[PDB]
Amino acid sequence: KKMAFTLADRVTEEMLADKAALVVEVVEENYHDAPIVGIAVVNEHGRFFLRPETALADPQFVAWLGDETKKKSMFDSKRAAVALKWKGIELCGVSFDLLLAAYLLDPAQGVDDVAAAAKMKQYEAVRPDEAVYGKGAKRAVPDEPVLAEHLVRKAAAIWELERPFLDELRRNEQDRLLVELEQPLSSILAEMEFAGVKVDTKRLEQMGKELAEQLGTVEQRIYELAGQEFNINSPKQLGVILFEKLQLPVLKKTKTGYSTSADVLEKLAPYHEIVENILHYRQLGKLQSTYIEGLLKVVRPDTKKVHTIFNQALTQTGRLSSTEPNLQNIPIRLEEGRKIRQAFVPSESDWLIFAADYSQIELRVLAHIAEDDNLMEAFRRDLDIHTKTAMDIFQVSEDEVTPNMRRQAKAVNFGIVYGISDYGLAQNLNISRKEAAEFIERYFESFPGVKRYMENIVQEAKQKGYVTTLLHRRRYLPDITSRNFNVRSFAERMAMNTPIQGSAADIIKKAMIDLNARLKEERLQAHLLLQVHDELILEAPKEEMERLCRLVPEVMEQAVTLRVPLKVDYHYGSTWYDAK
DNA sequence: CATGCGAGTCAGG
DNA sequence: CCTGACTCGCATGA
Ligand SMILES: OC[C@@H]1O[C@](CO)(O[C@H]2O[C@H](CO)[C@@H](O)[C@H](O)[C@H]2O)[C@@H](O)[C@@H]1O
Ligand SMILES: OC[C@H]1O[C@@](CO)(O[C@H]2O[C@H](CO)[C@@H](O)[C@H](O)[C@H]2O)[C@H](O)[C@H]1O
Ligand SMILES: [Mg+2]
Repeated sequence: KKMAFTLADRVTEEMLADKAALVVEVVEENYHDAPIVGIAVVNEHGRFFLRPETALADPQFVAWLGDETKKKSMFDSKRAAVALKWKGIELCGVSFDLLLAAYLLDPAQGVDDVAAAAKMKQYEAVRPDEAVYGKGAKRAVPDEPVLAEHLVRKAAAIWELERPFLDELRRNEQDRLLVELEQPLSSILAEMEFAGVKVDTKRLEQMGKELAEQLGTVEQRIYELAGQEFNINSPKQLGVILFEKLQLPVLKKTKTGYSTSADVLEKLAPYHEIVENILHYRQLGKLQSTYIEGLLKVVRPDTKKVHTIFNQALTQTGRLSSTEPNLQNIPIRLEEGRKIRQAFVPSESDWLIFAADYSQIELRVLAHIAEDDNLMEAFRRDLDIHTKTAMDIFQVSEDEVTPNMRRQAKAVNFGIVYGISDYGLAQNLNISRKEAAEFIERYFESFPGVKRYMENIVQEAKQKGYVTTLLHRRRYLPDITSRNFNVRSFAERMAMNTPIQGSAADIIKKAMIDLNARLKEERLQAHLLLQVHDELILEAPKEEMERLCRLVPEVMEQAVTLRVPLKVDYHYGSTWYDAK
């Protein structure tokens, strides 16, 4: 049965009630400077559909949109807020976001549209967006009649589902997480995405030029060493050259054939000169295709900025993700790749990039949650945690710790967080299970509180069916009861890791909210540009750097109070590369 | 041919 | 281990 609604030709007062479900539809995946194809409003007076050209030109409607006292319930309000920012219109008063509500209730559900969130509460009187708009090449906005009914049905679903969702969040003790953390954060991410990051395209194009030269040279050397030309970028073709023509040993296989991953190649290097060259080719090729060409493809030519989109409702841990471009994985480990950061510059003359990052926030969080006396004391002394871990597991003094000892202790720490097992650490340390197991055993002997936490959290996940973070985010782990060792083991590692990675995500999100309020109170022009899991990147006038050096670290360090101090390091410079 | 996606790979925290 | 993007190449549609 069709849903009744008014297809309005003009805005009326009853459409501007102080409480309503609102839909501002942006069909394009990337909503930056994208079209708004329709608007739907559902409130106590009825259901309405408005053409965007009409609504967005109406002074009363625009005022209503920007009035914080007029409350709106939506799905993915960031999408609408950003689409509206590009049109110079402010969206305020969003008191409920169904996408974020659904995400907090169960990140694993993968809610990507109103229909999916609605199905969680047995509401199915709304179609999935994909069914209405089609996919990819066939994607298209349907005729007004079909479009209007769909938007009205989505607004109707939001109108009906708000209460049930808030009720469950309340029962889960997640009501404040939604209202005081995720929703306010959504507005901050919208501002960051809209601001964008300026790119020195001339710089990137030059790096690409010289990179192309080097690739050409290495490519030729590889053909020479192989005795023939082939597609180096083809694992299948490369596998034939290495394991058949050159007879290199096969130490690892993939589900489909020979493995040619960097890990395997490093072990084969001593057998043939072609290996080192392939690894070098892989490094430069990655930079060229992904960080030079790929980046240049998404830079807006009129502003020379990239406008990422942060997915706030995707990860099972509470972390954000970044797309088009992904600004959370720009090279930094190797110097050649790190230079790519010289292309990310301040958006204004005489401005600088400021970057602040938490020092070992995940391990500090673990010290707090597990209440491990040894680990807490370590951070209270602000010790080098890897050297300290080495001292304890190997039973040696500080000056007796060798570089390799610290390297292995660091690997244990890198893993301990991710609940890593004997077979997981072994690969990273290129050792055996029995040995790796003894390392973990030694770690627990030194950090008994951590061992107790790992045992207790797994039992809790089994008992409750989920684990939680410091700010009450949750993750259900149904596989925790599986009778399949591998499946159960993974769930166990997730039970151990989620409260750690998840609580660290909670902390930085809270820091972002606190920071934005502080920047406004101080009327600084400085603003957030990016978040990379445990670090915040801002840009500001050079005349604000000294103030930011004291302000940003303090706000980040004071976001939450743990049993151990939080420590933040910071740097600033002319480019993101220099902010080191 | 065009479109699209699983596999393999590798970048970050 | 949490993510996203790029290549290649078998697969399939309009
Ligand atoms: O001593 C703890 C005791 O063992 C428990 C099993 O009986 O088991 C937990 O840990 C093992 C791995 O060590 C997993 O295989 C089980 O699934 C997990 O429940 C627990 O029930 C009890 O407290
Ligand atoms: O939090 C984001 C929210 O949007 C969804 C809707 O399906 O993602 C859409 O937009 C992003 C950014 O452009 C794309 O990467 C996705 O492909 C597109 O579906 C996501 O599922 C939901 O959580
Ligand atoms: Mg750090």
